[PDB]
Amino acid sequence: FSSKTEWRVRAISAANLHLRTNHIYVSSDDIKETGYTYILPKNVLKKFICISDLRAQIAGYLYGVSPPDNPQVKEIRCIVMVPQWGTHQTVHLPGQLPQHEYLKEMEPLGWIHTQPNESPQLSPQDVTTHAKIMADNPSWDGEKTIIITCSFTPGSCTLTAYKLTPSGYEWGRQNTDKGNNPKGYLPSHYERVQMLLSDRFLGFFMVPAQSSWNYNFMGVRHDPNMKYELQLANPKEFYHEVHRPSHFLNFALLQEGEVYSADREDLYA
Amino acid sequence: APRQVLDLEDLVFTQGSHFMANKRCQLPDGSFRRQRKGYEEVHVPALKPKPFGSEEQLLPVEKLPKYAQAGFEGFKTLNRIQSKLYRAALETDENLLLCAPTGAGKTNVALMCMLREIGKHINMDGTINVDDFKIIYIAPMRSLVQEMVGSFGKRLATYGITVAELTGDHQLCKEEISATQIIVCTPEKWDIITRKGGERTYTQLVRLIILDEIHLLHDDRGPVLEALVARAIRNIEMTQEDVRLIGLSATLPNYEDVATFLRVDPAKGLFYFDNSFRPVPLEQTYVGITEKKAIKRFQIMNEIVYEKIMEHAGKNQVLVFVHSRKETGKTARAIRDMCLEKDTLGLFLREGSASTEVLRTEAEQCKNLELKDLLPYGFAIHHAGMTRVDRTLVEDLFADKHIQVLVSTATLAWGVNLPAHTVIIKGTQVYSPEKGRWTELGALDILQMLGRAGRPQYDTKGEGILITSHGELQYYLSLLNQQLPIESQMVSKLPDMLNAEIVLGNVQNAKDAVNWLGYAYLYIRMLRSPTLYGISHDDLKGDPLLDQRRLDLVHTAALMLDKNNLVKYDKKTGNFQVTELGRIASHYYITNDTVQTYNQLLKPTLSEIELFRVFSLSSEFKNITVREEEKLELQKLLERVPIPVKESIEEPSAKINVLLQAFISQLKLEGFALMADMVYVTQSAGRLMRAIFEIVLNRGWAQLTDKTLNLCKMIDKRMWQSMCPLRQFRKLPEEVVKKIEKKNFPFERLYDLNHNEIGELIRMPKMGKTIHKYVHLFPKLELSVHLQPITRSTLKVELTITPDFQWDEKVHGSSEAFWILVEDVDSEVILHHEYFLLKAKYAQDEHLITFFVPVFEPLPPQYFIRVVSDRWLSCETQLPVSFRHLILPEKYPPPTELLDLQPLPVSALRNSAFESLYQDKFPFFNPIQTQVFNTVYNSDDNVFVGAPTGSGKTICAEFAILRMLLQSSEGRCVYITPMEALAEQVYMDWYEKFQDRLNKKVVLLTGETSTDLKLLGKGNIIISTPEKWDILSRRWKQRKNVQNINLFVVDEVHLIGGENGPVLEVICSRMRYISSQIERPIRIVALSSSLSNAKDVAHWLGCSATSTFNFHPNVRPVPLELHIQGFNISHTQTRLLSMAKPVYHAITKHSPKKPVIVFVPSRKQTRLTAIDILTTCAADIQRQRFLHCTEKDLIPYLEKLSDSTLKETLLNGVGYLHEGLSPMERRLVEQLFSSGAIQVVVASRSLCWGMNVAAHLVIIMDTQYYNGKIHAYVDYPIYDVLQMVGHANRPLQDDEGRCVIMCQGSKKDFFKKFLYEPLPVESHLDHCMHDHFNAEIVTKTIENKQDAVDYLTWTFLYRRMTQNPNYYNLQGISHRHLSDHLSELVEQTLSDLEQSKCISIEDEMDVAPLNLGMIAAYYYINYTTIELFSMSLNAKTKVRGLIEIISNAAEYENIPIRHHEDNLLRQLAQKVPHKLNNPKFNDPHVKTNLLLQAHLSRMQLSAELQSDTEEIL
Repeated sequence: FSSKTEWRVRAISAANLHLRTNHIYVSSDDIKETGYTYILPKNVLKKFICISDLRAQIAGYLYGVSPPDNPQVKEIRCIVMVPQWGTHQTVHLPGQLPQHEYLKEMEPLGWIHTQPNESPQLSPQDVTTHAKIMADNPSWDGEKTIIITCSFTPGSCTLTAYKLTPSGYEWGRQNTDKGNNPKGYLPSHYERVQMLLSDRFLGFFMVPAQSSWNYNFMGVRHDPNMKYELQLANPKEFYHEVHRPSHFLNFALLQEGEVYSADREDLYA
Repeated sequence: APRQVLDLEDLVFTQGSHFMANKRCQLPDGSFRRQRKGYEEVHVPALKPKPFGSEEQLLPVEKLPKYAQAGFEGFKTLNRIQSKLYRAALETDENLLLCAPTGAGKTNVALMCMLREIGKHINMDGTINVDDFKIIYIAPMRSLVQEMVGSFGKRLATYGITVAELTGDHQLCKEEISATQIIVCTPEKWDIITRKGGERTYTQLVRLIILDEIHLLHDDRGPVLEALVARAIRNIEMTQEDVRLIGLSATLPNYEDVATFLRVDPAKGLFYFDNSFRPVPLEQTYVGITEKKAIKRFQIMNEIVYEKIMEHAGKNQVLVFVHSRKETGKTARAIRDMCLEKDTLGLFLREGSASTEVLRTEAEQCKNLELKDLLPYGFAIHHAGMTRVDRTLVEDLFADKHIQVLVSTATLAWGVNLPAHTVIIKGTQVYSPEKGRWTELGALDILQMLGRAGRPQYDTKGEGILITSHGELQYYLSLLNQQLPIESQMVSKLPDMLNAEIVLGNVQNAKDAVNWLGYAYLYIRMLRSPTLYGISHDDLKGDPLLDQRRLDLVHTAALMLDKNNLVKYDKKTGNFQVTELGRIASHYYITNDTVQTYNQLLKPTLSEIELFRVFSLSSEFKNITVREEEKLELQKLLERVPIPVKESIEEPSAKINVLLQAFISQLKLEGFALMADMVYVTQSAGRLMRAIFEIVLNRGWAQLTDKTLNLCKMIDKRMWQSMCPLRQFRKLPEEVVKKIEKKNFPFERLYDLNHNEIGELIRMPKMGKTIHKYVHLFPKLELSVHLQPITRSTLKVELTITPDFQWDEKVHGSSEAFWILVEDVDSEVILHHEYFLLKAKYAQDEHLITFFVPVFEPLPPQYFIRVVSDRWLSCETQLPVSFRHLILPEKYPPPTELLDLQPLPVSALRNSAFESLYQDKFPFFNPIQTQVFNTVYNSDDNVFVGAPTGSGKTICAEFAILRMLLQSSEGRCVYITPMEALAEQVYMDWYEKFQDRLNKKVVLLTGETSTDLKLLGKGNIIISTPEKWDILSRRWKQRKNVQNINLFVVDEVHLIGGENGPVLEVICSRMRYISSQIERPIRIVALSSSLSNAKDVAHWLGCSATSTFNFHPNVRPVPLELHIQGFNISHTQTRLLSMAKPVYHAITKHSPKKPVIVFVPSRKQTRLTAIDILTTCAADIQRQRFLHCTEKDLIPYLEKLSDSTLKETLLNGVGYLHEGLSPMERRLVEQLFSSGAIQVVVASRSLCWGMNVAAHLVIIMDTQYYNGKIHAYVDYPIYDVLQMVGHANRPLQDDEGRCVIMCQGSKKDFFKKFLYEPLPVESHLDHCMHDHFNAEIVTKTIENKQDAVDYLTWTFLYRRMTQNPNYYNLQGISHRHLSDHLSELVEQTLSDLEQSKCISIEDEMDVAPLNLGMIAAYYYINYTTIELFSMSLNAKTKVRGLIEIISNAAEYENIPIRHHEDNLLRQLAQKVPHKLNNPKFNDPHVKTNLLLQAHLSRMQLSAELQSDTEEIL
C-alpha cells in the first residue's frame, strides 16, 4: 500500500463497515450430525466485522463453552484479539496462546478471521495455521477447534466454518512455504461444518492489557517471539489513532508560526 | 389576531454599523471639499473651545467625596467633563449616559458612578468589604478589557477592591470568580455566562453595571448588548430591586432613545456633549478614492501615503494603522525606499546627523524581527505579531518620541494607549471571514485609532487622515460628525434571543416575549423611526403600541424555533416548550440553524472520518469559502493530516475540515487570508465541539462522546493524540520531550521510574528531577468499587476515588473536573454518565460516588467505568467492573390484587363503642382496610399489611387493637414504630381515641427505664420507638409485664433497610421469641409500605400467605399525578437558585387553586424559596393567590410571631415550617393551613415527618443535602421520598393527588424506577452486630456460639441472605453455604468481641460476659465506643481529658457538621476555656467538646447549635 494514498482510500472505506453487518450470509450445507454445531453471538460478529478491513485480514480467537447436558453445541462466548499484523492474504499472530483466568472458564474453540476475497474453500494459510498451532499447543483439540472465514462480499458478509481431517492437520504441519498454491495442498485437508448465529446470548471482547491488536502498520514491534498480556477491553477500530502513532507524531513546523496574523479576538468564556 | 408570517432578512440591515442609518450628512464649519486625480479631499478644521462657564470651574480632587479619593493619587485637577459629571455621579443613582467623543475618558467619571456603591459598603474599623457590591464593566474589546482591568485593579488597590475579568470558564472559574469583586467583562462572555445560568449566583449582589462605549449597539454585535439590556431591565422590574446603570457612548444623536432603552432619564441621568470640547482639537482629512481599477489604486494609495509622509517629514509624528500583520511592515520600508529613491528627500528628519538623538535608535539595534533594520531609518514598526516584549520596547522609544513614523495595527492602538501628532487610517477595510470577503472595519475601530491624533500634553491641536473609498467616504465623514444615528441589529438574531429566554425561563409564552421586547431598544427605536424598520405609519396607527406587529415579529421566532426543534411550541397555547436542542443552543451560544444541522447529522456510530465533514459543515463558517489562491495549498493541507479528507474536495467543506485539522496539528499557513480564516473558524470550532459534546453526552452515543471530548481537548492542547502525555505540560523542554517521544514506550508506564530511572532510558540523567516532577504532577486518580444487586433489573455501584497524583495550583487549578460514564460492555449503550469536580481543597480525599446501573435478560459478563479529565488530553482511567460472580436476585412474586368488595362502613363491627370512633369521621373504609379487616379484627393470627404511603394499614392495625380490646379488657399492646414524630402523632390521636372515648388509657415510652416500665403495664397500648423498645426488654425475661403483652405491632417496619431498622428487627425477633417461648400466643402485626419480597418478611414474623397483604403502588384511595424535573447544573447553589420559577409555575399549572406543601433543602432555604415564591407571584400578576381570608384575619394569629419576615410571609399566605419556628408558631401556621387560610407552605426536609397537614400537591426541591464531615452533598433518603411523596393526601376532597420532585437527572430515573414498583429491604445487624449479641450475652440469652447461630436463625437476615445472598456478601446460595456464612460471621464477631475484652469465650465454645459487656449493655452504648473508653480510662484522670474521652463516643457520632460552620466553631472554641490538640473543624467530637464547655460556661449560642447541644446532653 502507498502508505499515504492507500492509507486514506481504505480509511474512508472503513467509515461505514457497519453497513455490512445487517447483511451476513450463513454457511448452510450437509451436516455431519455427529460433530458439533458452533453458535456465535450476532453483536460480537458485528464488532469483529466492523473492526476489520476489506483487504487486510484479521483473526480472532474463539473462547466459549459447551452447555451442560447439551454437548454437541459449542457456545462462542468470547473472542480474543492478540497483537498482530496481517497481510491482505492472511493473518500473522504470535505463537503465545491467550491465557487468562477469564479464559480459564472456557475451552479454545479455534480461530476465525476476516477475508477480503470470496473463496469457497479453506485458505491454504488457514489450514496450515490451524495445523501449526496444533503442532506446538495440544490445548486445541481436533474434534473441538474450527477455522472460520468471513468474507466481505459486495456490501455484505459471507462466512463459513471448517474443520480439518487427519491428513489435513498432517499436511498442514508438513508445509512451510507461504504461497496460496502449496504442493500437496488439496481439498482433502478440511471439512466444513455447522456454524450458527446467536442473538441468544452475549459474547465479550478481549484486548491486550498493554497494547493493540493491529500491528498491521508497525512492521517493527511485531515478532513471533514478542510477548503480550490481555484484558476484557474493546478492540478499537482498525485505524484508530493508537495503532497509527507515527503520522499523529508527524508535525513539522517552527513554533513561532503564530507570528503571522496576530489579531486576537476571543471575548468568550 | 392569530400569528402572521414574516420574512426577517430584507428587514435587517446589511453592512451592520456600515449602514449610516441616516442617509444625509452635513459638513463641519471649516469643511473644504476639493477635486484631484483619482482622489477627492475632504478637510475639516477644528471647532472652537466652548467658553468657560460663568464660574464653572474644575472641581478639585479634594473637593469631591474624600471616600472616593482613593486610587486617583497624583491626580490633582479634574477634566471638564469630570467636573461636569461628578455631581450626577456621586449624588445620583440616576441611570447615567455619558455622550462624549473619544478623548473625554469617561472611565474616570464612571469611577465615581461606581464609587457611590463602593463607599456604600464600608465601615469604621473595617473597609469596603466586598460582601455587598460588585459592579460589571461591559467593554467591547479584549484590549480594553485587559488595559482597564489592569489599570483599575492597581488604581483602586489602595482600597483593595478586587478588580478581575470575567474570562475564566464556567466551573473552572466560579469559585475564584466568586471572590472576584467589581469586574470587567466582554458583553459576549457575559452573554454566554447568563445563558449558562451561572450569572444568577453572582446576581442579587450585582449592584451596578457600566456599559462602556455602548456605540457598539450600532454593530451587529449590538444584539448581545440589547439582549442583556432587556434582560436586566425586565428582570429588575420583577425583582423590584434596582440595578445601578452607567452608560457610555461617543458624541452622537438619538441620545433620548438611548436613555430610554437604558432606563436613563434625559432629565438628569443624561450627559450629552458636543465634539468641540476636544482637549486636543480634531482636524480631519479624508481621501475618497474614485479609482475603478484596484490595480492603479494599489499604487496611488501608497503614493498618497508618501505624500502625507512628506507632509510630516520634519518635526512631527505619525502613527499609521494598517490592516494586516505583514502589510504593516511592508508599508514600512516603503517609506524607507521612498526617501531613498527621492534622493534623501524627507529623510534626515532629526536635528542633524546625531542631534535629535539618532544615537537612541542607533545604540538600539538588536531586535528579534527585521525592525532592527528599520530602526537605522526614521521609520519603525510595532505589533504583537512582531513581538510582545518588543511591543513595550518600541513604545518605550515612542514615549521617548524618537520614532517619527510608527507603523502598527488597529489592535495595538486600541490596546495600551499612545497618542500621535498625526493618525493615518490606511484603507479602513478588513477581510471578514464571517463575510469571507473584503468590507469596512466598523465605527468604533476607526474611532479608537483616529482618536489618537493629538496627544494630551505633547501638542495643542491634532489632525488625522483616513484613506477611504469614494462612495463610502461620505459615511466616513458622517461617522465622526455626530450625524451618525445608531440602530439595533438584533433584528436577525431575534429568534435566538427568544430561544435563549425560553431556555432561561424568562419567557413562557409570546406574552412574556412581548414584555421582554418592551425592555428592548427596538421598541423605542422602531417607534421613533417606524418608517425605517418597515413600520408603515398607517399600520402603526392601526396598532398604536404595536402589540400586533411585535407579535408578528414573535411569529417568526416561534416558527423558526419549532422548525429547528429548539422549542416545541403550539399555535393556540401561545407558550413554548424547549428541548435538549434549545438547551444546548442556549448553553453553548449555538445558532438555531447549526442546532438542527447537528440534530440531522449526528448519529451513534460517528467516526472522525465523518466528524471532519460534520465539523466543516457547521453553518457557523457558512460564508467562508475557498479562494482560487488557496486551491494550491489545499491539496497540501490534505497531504498532511493523520485523518483522511477524501470526504470532501476543494470547497468550503474541504477548506474548513482541513483548517480544523491544521489548527490541531499546529500547522503553518502561507496566506494571510488563510491564516485569518483559520484563526476564526478554529475559534468557532471549540464551541462547536463542546455543543456536539453536549448533544452526544445527552443522547448517549458512546464512541461519539469519547471522540468528542478528546477532540475538544485536542484543539485545546493544539496537539493531537500523537504528542506524548508530557504535552499537557508545557513546562517540558521540546528536545528531551521529543527524545522520550520517539521511543515506543507507554506514558502509562512512566511512574515506576525514580528520580533518575526515567532518564536512564532517554540518556537524560541530569534532567530526571523535573522529569519525575512532571511525571507525578500529571493528574492521576485511582479508583475502587463496591457492588450489590438491588433488583434483577438494576444493581448499584459505590465508588472510591483516591489520589494517585500530587496537585499544584498553576498546573491543576482549583479542582479536578472529570466526566465519568457507566457504560455497556462493548462501550455502546450509555447506561449513565456523571460529571464530578474534586477541589484542590477537596483533594486526596475519596468522595463517595454512588450510582445504580441496569442489566437485562442476556446478561453481560461485566460493565465498564470510564473516567476522563475534562480538558486534560491523554488523561484516562478505566475500570472493568465484573459481573462474573453475580447472584441474580429473587424475582419477588406478584402482589395481591385489590378485590373490589362491598364498601365496608363503620357499621361492620358490632361494638358501638368501637363504631363511634369512626362514625363521625368517614362514610366507608377503603377496600384495603376492608379486605384486611376480616383478618385483623375478625382473626387473631399474625397479620401483615404492605401498602404504599397513604393506604392506611394503621387502620387495619387499629382493627387488631379493637379485636384485642374485645378479647381482653386490660390486654397489653406494643406499638413499635421507628418514626419518632409519626409515632408521637399516633400516640396523640390514641390518647383521645381510647382514653377518652373508650376510657382505656394510652402509654408513651420515655427515656428513664423505671418510669417507662411504670408506663407499660399501666397503659393498655404502649407506643415506642425501635431502640426505645430494645433498651427495655433487652432483658425481658426479667420483666413480668413484658411477657404479658397480648398484641404486638411493628408499624412502618419497611424502614428496616434504612437506618434505625436493625434495632427494631432485633426487638421484633425478640417479640417472636416471646410468642414462641412464653407458652402463650402473642398476636403479631406487621405494617409496611409497598413491598416486593413481602412473603419472606411475613414468614420471618410468622404470618400466613393468606394474611400477608402485599399490594402495589396502584392500590390506594388517591391516584397520583407524579412529576419529576431534571436540573442540569449539578452545582448546589446555582441549581437551588435557578430552579426557583419551576415550583411556582408547577403550582400555576397543576395546583394554582389548592394546597401546595413544598419540601426544601435547608432550614434557611425554606425561607429563600418562599421569598422567591412570593416574588414570582408578584411578577405573575396574580398576587396574594395564597391568601384565603381577609387582612385583619391575619393579625389575630400574626400577633404571636418572633420572625420579622414571617409576618409579611403570612400576609402573602405562604408560611414556613422548620426547627427554628417556635412550637406555638408552627402550630399556628399548621392551624391556618389545616383550616385552609394558608395555601402553600415552605416545609423543611426535617419537618417531612412530624406534620399533620397533608396536601393536594407536594413539591420536593433540591433533593441533595450538604454534610460537612465528608464536605459534600448527598441524595435524599428513599424513605424520605416515600413519606414526603405520600404527604399529598387529600382523599377528603381531592379526587387525586399531585406529587412533584425536582432533582438532578441522576435522581430523576432514581425516583422514576424505585417509586412505581415497590422497594426492597435488607437487614444490617450483619453490620452492627456487637449490640444485639452483646445484650444477649449479658442476658445469657445467647451464651454460646450455638446460641448465637440459633438467635440468628430467627431473623430476617436468615431469610433474605439465603434468598439473594451476594448483596449480603454471600457467594453461595445453598444451605451449607448459608450455614458457612452464618457461623463464619459468628466466629468473627464473637472473636472481635472477646478481643475487645467484652466477654470471655471459654475453650472457643462457651461464652461468659465480663464487666465490660455488663456495663456496656447496661448503659446501652456500642461495644467499640466502650473499647475506646477502656483505652482512654487511666488512673490520672481529669475532667479535661475525660471530656474528650467520653465525647469521642460513636453515641455522639449522630451530631453532624452542617453548612459552612468551620469559622464560627473556631470562634466558639476560642471563647470556651478548654483548647484542643489540633482542633478539627469537621470533627463532631471537637464540636461536642466545645459544646460541653459551653454547657459548663452557660454561654448561649444559637438555637440551631443548641439543638445539638441539648441532644448530646
